[PDB]
Amino acid sequence: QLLKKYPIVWQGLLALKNDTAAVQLHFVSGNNVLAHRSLPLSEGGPPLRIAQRMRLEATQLEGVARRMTVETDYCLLLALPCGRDQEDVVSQTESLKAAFITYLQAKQAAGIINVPNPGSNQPAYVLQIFPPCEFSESHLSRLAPDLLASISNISPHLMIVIASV
Amino acid sequence: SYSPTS
Repeated sequence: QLLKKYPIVWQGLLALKNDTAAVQLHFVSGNNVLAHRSLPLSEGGPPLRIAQRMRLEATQLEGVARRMTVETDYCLLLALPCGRDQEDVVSQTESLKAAFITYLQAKQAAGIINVPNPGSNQPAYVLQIFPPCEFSESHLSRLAPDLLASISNISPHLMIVIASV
Repeated sequence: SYSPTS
């Protein structure tokens, strides 16, 4: 595949309400250090939980694009399903489709995860988790058109924008 | 701005 150009930098579970999904996060563009710094340990710990959401509307999306203009201040990741065998993969993929993509599209929202530094109740990083949508297609077309062509309307996925705040 | 999930 072409997922050697977009290496896996994190592997674990996402959570949303009472649902979970096993994913691999592929580095697309920006500053990979933000992924290492912002994402949790996945050696059996609690899942990465989406407990907030942001509307997919003009000023919200402008704010996300704002942090994406300099390569050191953001990280763009692509989330794809994974599992221990084909049967597990189908089930994890159905979870991603039904409990994450369908839900966020129906609410017209991106997931939001604020990541604090220990000792500070000010957010250090924000994870912005998009379903396939006009915004993700725009930026994936700009930054990784080969990757977008391989997944668009073909493979369920999420786009994750990590911003240091 | 944000809002909490269910």
